[PDB]
Amino acid sequence: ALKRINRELADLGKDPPSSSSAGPVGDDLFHWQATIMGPADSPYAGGVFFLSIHFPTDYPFKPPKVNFTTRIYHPNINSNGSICLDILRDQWSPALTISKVLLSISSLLTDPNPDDPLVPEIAHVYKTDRSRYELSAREWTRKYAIG
Amino acid sequence: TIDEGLYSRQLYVLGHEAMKQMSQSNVLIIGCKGLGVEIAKNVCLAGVKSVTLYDPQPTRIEDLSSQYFLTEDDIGVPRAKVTVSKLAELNQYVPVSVVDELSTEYLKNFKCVVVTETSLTKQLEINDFTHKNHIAYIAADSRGLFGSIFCDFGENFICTDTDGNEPLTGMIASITDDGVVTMLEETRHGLENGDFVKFTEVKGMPGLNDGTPRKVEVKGPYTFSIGSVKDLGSAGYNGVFTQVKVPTKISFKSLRESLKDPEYVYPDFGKMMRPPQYHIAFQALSAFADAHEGSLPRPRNDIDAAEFFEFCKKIASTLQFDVELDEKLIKEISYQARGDLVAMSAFLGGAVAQEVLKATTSKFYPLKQYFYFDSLESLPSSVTISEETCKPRGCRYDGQIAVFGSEFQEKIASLSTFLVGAGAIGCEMLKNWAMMGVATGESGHISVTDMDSIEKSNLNRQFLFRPRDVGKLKSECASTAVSIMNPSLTGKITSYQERVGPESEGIFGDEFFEKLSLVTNALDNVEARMYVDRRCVFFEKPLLESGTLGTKGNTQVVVPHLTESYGSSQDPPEKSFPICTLKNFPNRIEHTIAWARDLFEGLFKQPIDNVNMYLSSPNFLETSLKTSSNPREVLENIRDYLVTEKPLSFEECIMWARLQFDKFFNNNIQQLLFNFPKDSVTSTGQPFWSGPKRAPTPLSFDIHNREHFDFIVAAASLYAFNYGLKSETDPAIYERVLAGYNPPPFAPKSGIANKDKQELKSIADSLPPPSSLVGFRLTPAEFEKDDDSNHHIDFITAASNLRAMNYDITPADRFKTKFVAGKIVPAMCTSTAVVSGLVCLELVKLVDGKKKIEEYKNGFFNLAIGLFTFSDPIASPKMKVNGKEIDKIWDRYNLPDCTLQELIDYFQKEEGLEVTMLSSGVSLLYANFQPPKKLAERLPLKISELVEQITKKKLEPFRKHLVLEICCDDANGEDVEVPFICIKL
Ligand SMILES: Nc1ncnc2c1ncn2[C@@H]1O[C@H](COP(=O)(O)OP(=O)(O)OP(=O)(O)O)[C@@H](O)[C@H]1O
Ligand SMILES: [Mg+2]
Ligand SMILES: [Mg+2]
Repeated sequence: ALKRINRELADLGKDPPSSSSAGPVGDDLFHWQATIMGPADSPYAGGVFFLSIHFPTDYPFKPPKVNFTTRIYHPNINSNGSICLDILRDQWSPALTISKVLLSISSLLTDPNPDDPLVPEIAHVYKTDRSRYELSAREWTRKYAIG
Repeated sequence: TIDEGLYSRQLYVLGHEAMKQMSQSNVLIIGCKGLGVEIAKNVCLAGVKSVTLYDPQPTRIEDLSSQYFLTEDDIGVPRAKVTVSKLAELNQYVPVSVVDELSTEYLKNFKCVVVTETSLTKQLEINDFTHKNHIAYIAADSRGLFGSIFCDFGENFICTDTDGNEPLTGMIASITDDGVVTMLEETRHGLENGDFVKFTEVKGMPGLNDGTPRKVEVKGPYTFSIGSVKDLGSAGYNGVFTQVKVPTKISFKSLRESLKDPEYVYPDFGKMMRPPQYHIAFQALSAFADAHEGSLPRPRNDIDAAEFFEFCKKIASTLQFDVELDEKLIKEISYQARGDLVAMSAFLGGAVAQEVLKATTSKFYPLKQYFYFDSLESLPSSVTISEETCKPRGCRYDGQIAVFGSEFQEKIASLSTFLVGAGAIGCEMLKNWAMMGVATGESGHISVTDMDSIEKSNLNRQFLFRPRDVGKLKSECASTAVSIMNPSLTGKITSYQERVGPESEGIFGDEFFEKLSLVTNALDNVEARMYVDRRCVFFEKPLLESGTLGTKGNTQVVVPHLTESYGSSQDPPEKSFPICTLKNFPNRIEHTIAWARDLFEGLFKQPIDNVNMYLSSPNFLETSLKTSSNPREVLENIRDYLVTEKPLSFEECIMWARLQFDKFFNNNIQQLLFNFPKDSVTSTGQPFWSGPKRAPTPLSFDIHNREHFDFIVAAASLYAFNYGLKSETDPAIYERVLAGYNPPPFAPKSGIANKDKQELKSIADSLPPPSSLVGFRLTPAEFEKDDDSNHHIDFITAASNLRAMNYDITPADRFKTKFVAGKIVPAMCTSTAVVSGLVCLELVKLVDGKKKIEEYKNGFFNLAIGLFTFSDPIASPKMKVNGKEIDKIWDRYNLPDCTLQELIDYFQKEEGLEVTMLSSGVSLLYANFQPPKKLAERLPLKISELVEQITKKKLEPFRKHLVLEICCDDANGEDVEVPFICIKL
């Protein structure tokens, strides 16, 4: 629990994630505010996305609650920030670190998964009109993910 | 006609058909001592047709050792006559009678016959009749720390269900022409060899949909074989299989035939040579009683022990038993012949009542046939047990003194226990403590806490409560009832109405917890169990945990500095479905039930909360515009529930219900099909709506349909409740109002500055000012499953069934919907009795202060299959710190309220460890990677002041200690775990 969380925090401090920066909110060890940089080879380039992580009391036996804060135009992310990630609902096991979760979310941002979407309209736009999806993603990542 | 308001929890264990067959059966009980009264109580709570008692023996004082329906004013009255009046109140659907004389032919009037405290000749006479006439015969006996059960249901007993598990069902991926059936990806069927399954909704092989059972040949965890399906087809795609359970025939033997060649059931595998000893010993007890005018051997008497052993030798010679008699164990049985313990009585009564239910309902696998049990590890060793100490003293504890002695009675009488919870297990534990005489001395005390109130469904398994007590607090009623049972507990019991948690530390603090002797948990949730476990670990108090689930049960004992704590073991977590499965692509009824619950909350609870908060908080809009995830949603909810769609009559509520039907069952499905048509393909070329995704279809509102009408009624009623209007149920008004409805046109939409902020402001200004509406509040709908007049479960069932009709899922009835939505845990009275008996058998070990870890037994049992097992507790892990042996769980550092720098230097010098992290609760007090300025600002502060500053909350006046978690590294840099720190304020 607390000891594992502090070990993860020290690992983050010792080895910088470069593309990510997670840390406790204030001085609470069960509430973290992480930052993800938009991948270069993605419509979200040049953007900063903030995520809120709530560690459960039974951590690591239960998955942390990761929710987006910045608005994002993605097929697998809805307006409330919920993420359709398998490792956070029922595939969670006490062997995954927060750096792994952030890397998985970055990979998800690199390429969406429209075959099993969470926002059907965005997935339909992505599958049918790719250029319009790109334009909308750039517009959103500039209106909300910058400044 | 089954009263589901009372048998709600029991029907989830037995079922409707089982209880229907159970409510037509008569049970006769011979013997009304502690075991007999326990069996009768459990049977009356179960719900059999009637119970008849037969016990003309006059009451004696020692009979009060386990009979809780007898008082000291009843000495000299037949036990049945004074027990029937108190038994007739447990259940109003089960009449209780008494027969003065018993004839053999009279036995034809009953379905089951239970025999206790009867000689072997009379048992043979009764069984020689009840065998040939197909009458179930159960015989039970309890001698001190030993017990025996015998079951004989006839030579042609038919058992429909042999394990109590739900039929195995699953979804299929493909079926080959050779019968090889494969499950979906990463799905296990769970079938075994020799099972029969039926296939439904199978595409490509319609012949498999007839329902004829077929053999199952398991080939792996994911695939099995069904045989030859060549004639029906070549390959089958998808489908759902369901296991078929066939009845089994069990043939029992009579008592006379089974005396010579018994068939034992072993409750433990560490001692499998004992049941043969007990078989001889109990018959020797019967012979000794017959040869001494029904007088059992005197407690701890050597002459009677020798005579009993001679009888045992004679019996072993007569029956051609080629087993060497163990003199020590047999003489132990002789010594405790006159014992009467409430724990053994409760355990055996629960088991025997379950056997009675098996006999009546023809369900579950029964004992076949002899079951001999002993708990001899509970015999005290730190006190003197002899003939002088165990002689009767003419008090109600004679049955227990005859086993434990007077010194152990004095040890029990000065206990100071703490019972958390007052549920079924709590009531049983209180009864056992009252009978045992716990906390009846000068220094004894009992404390019981529970914050819940008595409901109707709790009366089925919590026998200390009555229908007149519905709505009252559990702790007060339980304390009053147990004070009535044992008048010596008047003033020795304190009842609280506090929830045990972080907020109750002002009452259950150091002063309260330093006077206890042990803590017993009777909770039903894991969070409270973990909290109480942490408190007991910190204060070093013994803990007794016990849990039940239907017919399964377990008991665990936690001993300071000896065994591991409750939290050291992890249980399987609850399964939560993915959000994308619930939102768009459900394939099971549970997904639709979860979606219906979410819809209920989002329609009748959250918008009402937003409207109430807007009318109460003067600055709600500004906070919401920059705090809430979707401020536009909040503004739209406020506008719709205040001005746009505020009903003025129930007709407008009906119109709103129809509109919501269109919104959630006709338009969203159209939009989803517009996004992903039925003929769409994935990126890999496979069809989209294949496998776990089912193609939906919009519903057209038909008033004549039952589900549509039920949804309309429930939604309109809930909306009227939100607005406090007068709801109606006559179909005439619904049919008249909904006739003249014009559905607004809807076509799916493809999509294609601060203007939006301006529009949000536009909505903002249109809202009425808070001053215009003062005292106006909308009533939210708080979910309540147990009440059937609030239209909560009705709405959830209607919505779930409608969404199932959207996705062609098989709808479920209101019973299963209430089971799933309400998270109802199945519960039984027999399981509660068994767990209480086991816990009270461990309590006497705790009182005696046994030191070895092999003398304690964690227990597990499953009454559906007659399985009992006992295993030693796991020892607490050890560790090496600074070349010393440290207990991981039961050790701590005791330090004064020194400054942070002093604490770090102390750990550097004494333990030779460098502190790298120090936290208290959920706050990080000190870390090695923090910037130097912050540390230099925090170093010279005391621990209490540091905690107050970081947590921004002053320490309470009753706080007397701080528990700190510290992570420190060795000199070489290797991380080494250390026990927590206890700062004394
Ligand atoms: N944290 C807690 N502190 C104190 N008492 C608790 C706590 N959690 C649960 N309890 C009590 O534990 C008892 C559990 O008993 P039980 O589960 O049989 O009853 P119930 O939950 O009211 O009934 P049911 O689950 O059958 O609807 C209840 O009295 C409940 O009030
Ligand atoms: Mg309750
Ligand atoms: Mg409960």
